[PDB]
Amino acid sequence: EITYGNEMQDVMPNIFNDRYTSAIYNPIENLMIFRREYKASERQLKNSL
Amino acid sequence: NKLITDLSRVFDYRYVDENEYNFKLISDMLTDFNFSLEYHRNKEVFAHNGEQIKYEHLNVTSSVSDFLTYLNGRFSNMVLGHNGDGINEVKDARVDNTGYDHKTLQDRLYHDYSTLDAFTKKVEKAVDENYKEYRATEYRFEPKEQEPEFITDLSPYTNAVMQSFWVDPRTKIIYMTQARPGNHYMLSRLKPNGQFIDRLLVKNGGHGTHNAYRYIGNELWIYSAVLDANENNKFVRFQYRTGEITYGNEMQDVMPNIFNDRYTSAIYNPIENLMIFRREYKASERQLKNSLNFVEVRSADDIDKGIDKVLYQMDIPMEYTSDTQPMQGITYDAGILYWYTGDSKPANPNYLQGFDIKTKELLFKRRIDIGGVNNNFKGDFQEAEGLDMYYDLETGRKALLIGVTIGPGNNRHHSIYSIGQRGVNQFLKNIAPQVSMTDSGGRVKPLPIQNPAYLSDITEVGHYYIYTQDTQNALDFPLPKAFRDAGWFFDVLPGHYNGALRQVLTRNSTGRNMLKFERVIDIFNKKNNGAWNFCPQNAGYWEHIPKSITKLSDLKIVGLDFYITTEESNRFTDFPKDFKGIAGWILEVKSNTPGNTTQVLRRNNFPSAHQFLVRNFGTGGVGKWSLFEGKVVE
Amino acid sequence: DIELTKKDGTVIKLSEYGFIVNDIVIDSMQINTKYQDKENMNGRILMGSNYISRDIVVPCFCKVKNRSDIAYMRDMLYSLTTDIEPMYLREIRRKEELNYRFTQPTSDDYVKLDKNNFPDYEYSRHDQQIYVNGKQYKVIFNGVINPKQKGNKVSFELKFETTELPYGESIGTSLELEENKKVGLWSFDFNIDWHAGGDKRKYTFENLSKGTVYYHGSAPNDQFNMYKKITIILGEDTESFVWNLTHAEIMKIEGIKLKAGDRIVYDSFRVYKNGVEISTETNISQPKFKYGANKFEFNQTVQKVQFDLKFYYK
Amino acid sequence: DIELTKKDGTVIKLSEYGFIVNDIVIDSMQINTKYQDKENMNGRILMGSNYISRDIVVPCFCKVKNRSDIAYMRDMLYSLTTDIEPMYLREIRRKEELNYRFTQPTSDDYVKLDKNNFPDYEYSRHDQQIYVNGKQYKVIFNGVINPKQKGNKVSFELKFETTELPYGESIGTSLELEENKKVGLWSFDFNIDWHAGGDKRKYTFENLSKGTVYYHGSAPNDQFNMYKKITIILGEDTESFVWNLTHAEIMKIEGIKLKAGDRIVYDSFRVYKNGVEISTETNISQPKFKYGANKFEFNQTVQKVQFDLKFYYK
Repeated sequence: EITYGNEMQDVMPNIFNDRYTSAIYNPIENLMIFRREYKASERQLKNSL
Repeated sequence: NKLITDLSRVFDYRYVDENEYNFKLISDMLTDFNFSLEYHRNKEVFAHNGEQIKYEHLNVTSSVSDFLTYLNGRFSNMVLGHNGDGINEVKDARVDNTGYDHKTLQDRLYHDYSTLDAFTKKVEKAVDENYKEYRATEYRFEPKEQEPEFITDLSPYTNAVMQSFWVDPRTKIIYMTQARPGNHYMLSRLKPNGQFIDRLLVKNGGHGTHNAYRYIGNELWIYSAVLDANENNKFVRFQYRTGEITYGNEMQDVMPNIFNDRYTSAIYNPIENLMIFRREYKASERQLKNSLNFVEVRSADDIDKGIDKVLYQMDIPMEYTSDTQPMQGITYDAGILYWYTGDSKPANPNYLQGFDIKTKELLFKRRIDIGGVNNNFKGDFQEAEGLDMYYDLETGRKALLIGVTIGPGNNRHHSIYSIGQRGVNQFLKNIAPQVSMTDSGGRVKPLPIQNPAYLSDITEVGHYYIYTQDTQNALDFPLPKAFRDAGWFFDVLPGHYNGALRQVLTRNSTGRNMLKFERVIDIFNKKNNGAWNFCPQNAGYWEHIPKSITKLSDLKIVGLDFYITTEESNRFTDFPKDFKGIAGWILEVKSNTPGNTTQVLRRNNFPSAHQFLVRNFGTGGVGKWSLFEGKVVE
Repeated sequence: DIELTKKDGTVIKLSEYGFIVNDIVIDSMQINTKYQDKENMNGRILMGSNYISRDIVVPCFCKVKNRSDIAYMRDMLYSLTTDIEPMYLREIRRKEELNYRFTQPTSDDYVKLDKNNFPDYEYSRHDQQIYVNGKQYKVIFNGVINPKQKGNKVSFELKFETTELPYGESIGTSLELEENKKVGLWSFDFNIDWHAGGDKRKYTFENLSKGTVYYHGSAPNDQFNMYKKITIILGEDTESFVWNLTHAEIMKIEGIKLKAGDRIVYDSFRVYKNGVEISTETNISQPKFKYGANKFEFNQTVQKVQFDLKFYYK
Repeated sequence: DIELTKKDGTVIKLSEYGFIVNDIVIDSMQINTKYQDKENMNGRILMGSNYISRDIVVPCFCKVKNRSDIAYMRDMLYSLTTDIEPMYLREIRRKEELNYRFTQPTSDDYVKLDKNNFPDYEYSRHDQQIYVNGKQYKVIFNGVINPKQKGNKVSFELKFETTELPYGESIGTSLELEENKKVGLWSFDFNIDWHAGGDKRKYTFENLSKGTVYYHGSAPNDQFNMYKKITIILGEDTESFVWNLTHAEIMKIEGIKLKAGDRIVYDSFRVYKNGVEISTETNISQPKFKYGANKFEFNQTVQKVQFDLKFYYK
């Protein structure tokens, strides 16, 4: 078992812990592709999730 | 025309309109300022006065108006200025303005200008010296000297020697860390004078000889040295709250891969925004380094994010960290590290030693008799304690302040001294006054709550007065709701070093007896509060039973006087049926096992024979009144 | 101008469904009087006077891309609105009569168009409409006709009507006022102080014989249908239990013996002695909060009182 | 043009609340007749005729700074006015159709603007409006609709109605006329002599068998609901006590024995023999002041009579 706390360390929280976020990793290019969701209010204008 | 920085506190149309008008005005005022500057810069005639603008030649500064007037004066002089005998003019100008004829005009000019420059530089050196002397007298901070000044005294509810002591310049509150009998420790947050406020028990913390208290923003984080249940030290970040706290996900760590090898504890300095960590050495490299501890500096931003950047590293020799003089305190200011050590007895004199960190030297060390004067402490226990640097945000004047304990045995004193500059110690004392039985002039003090429910809520020692209307609620009152009619002088007295406090309540009434009750309370476990003892305190006056004349069994209180007339006696139930209404009666109570209690009742007849009948009622049973009659004699 | 409807099991808003609205007009409450005329006296006695119904009217039209679709759209409207099911209506307004903003005719910065063929003046997030107030209305529909003006534009004239009580039921209890957890549902129409935990926000008192309450609602909460609900930990044992209140009647609970730690849930005209098995024989009297200061007076210093209620408006 | 309302516990005026009004129009009193037509006779008998109700109408509109705020403002209006609670309305007028005055366009003497975006023509203290008359009306509200004309302007049409008695209740008693203590509340609509202490101001007589009264009210104070209240120190002992009066009926008090220094409080259709324990069995007849001279005639020279009442108008 695990849960957020001493055993887990965030990464630059202040900059993208305002909306739901997930990631994948491509090691060939050494890239971290971040999927980042939208809020409902922004979505109303963006027409996208 | 101007903003409204006084916003409505009810959240209505007025508030919304104020906010809207405020933003509209800000936009209007800003665009007006922009247009005004643009008009100034492009089209405003005579925008600037000519004296303002600077004309900088080589190594020369002057305005434009002055320069233009000088050009015009040159032209005017060259045109309409009379001339002639220039050689004689020069040979006469060779003389100076005191009566000495130089050899050449250039040498004369040189001598004159050098004289002026020397006089001005002498004046300037005198000015700089005078200013520096004024600064060194005003903002003087020389902990080599500057005998200390008392600040305040601490009143935590714990019978253990204090071990660290921090002050919060943003709210003037003290955080005071003691090490409990176990490994765990507790930090008490309390008032500037010393009035306890609340506590936090760090379960499974260490000795906790010093934490660091940081204001990342508008909130206070606490860095400490807490060891988990597996006896592994950890540098851990958390927040204050009232109660208990254990190591876990409630308190996150800043940098586990760096600050979990050794016992590390930090202190923070916001002037330059640094953090020095006093990391211990293991027994293996102990003798190799000849130092139990080493201090390492890191910037606040570096320690917040993931970079070490040890700026400055130093070790603490055994000369400073011996057993006769062990570590008790650390403090950082202006690259000067202060180390406060002191034995637990006044025989081995304490020592405060300050020294530069950059060069790893010894700037100074001094002995200081903190606490009892003349080395005559309360008993013999000068157990030292750390120290910190209060930086007032109003003036910007740092002030060192040290904690000490002079108390003997279990009785521990907690005194605070300071080496601050001019204007800090005065301010720290004048924040709020010490406690006292009377406020300042010989009046009663005020309750913290009107119409209190539990009389144990009043923790602050001193005298108080409960109005007759405020007594009505009083869930824990010695008397019932029916007996209380008048006010009560209610005074809280100090208990012991745990959360105890005595209480006394004396009725207020001139035309009757001023009975008093007494008890003990425990602020934490309200259930552990004693019952209401009673002292007689009679004056010859009398007390009558109120309309609660149902039974005499409700009068369980000890040693009282209650009259019962004939008319009064012809209501009660427990009162016997033979003497109902024959004369007046005085009731008295005597103690027994709990629930059980004796009631004596004495007739009031002058000519006839006296009678008194005694009963015992309670847990053992109802009780049967046994009479005793007297023999009229003279 | 959206006419939100919260039904038992869902939430709907018209402009989401291609249904613009022209406006919303809300009548006041039909005061039914009860006068009695004395036979030969120049004046008539007031037996009573009483609010009845708050008839709402909302004309809404709709445009579509083709004439056939009108039918579908109309049916949707009926299936979406005409509900005997008592619904909760919430009104919406705009903060501004929005216009199209300046742009640049340089083959760029062109204009947008909604799903319906209209010009999107709502460029930014902060353009669209708002729940103008933190209240609702218990509402039912009445008959509509659908005149079709030209093209794909057709109008409708909804005539809504209050269901139970002609009042502006405030959404959210008074405890959400206490605990500032839920966000929204608190408009400036209610003159509410920011001092959360201060007076005139708190409905959770402890260890008091008497205390103070600020009922922010202009309309009085005397009617039982309103969700006035009290719960008290009595603090002290007793055999009888009286509590008085102003802008209301006296209340007794006699004839049943209680205990201190036992709690009473005092619902409207109803008394749970201990949460169930209602013992409501004692002095059937219901309390009434009118507006502003509603001072109560207990008799033996209850260790806890707290009560949630709903604010109602006229 | 402010439409003041004194409610049970407060005072309100609309223009204080951003609510201008267009006008106030006060209908007369609906005369309900009671005729009876004889079967074959060219004429119908009058059984009776009687005033009923004085329906007031007041259309008021309001401007605000933004469209949203309309809602708030409207709700305020309802919460402020629509009160079954019998209120006391007072009408207000202006003394002049005020204009903006001359000024100077020299970057100075600029014009003012009210909290609402309007031009303040009320430069001096003596510009603003006045209680046009020293009377009120017992009033209740009836249904309103709120058409929103453009912008932030919205109109309303208040329809008020008399509560108990269709009359213009005069504020302040007749003793405030006697003792010139309270100021205001006396308009020139009432033809009142300045000779305070003189005749036709005094309702406090001493040691008289018969005396004179000027009831300044056009409408007659025969109805008991009006606050006609007499109190008399009887002056002389007796067994019976008659007093007569014109524009009214005879009054007796027989069958109960009195004393001189004892006082009678003679309220409308009610008799306190000595302030309490009403002895009102004797000749239940109530007195009636019509207008102008209302001469009374006692029978044994009461040492004091004085009586306060309220003037009513039609």
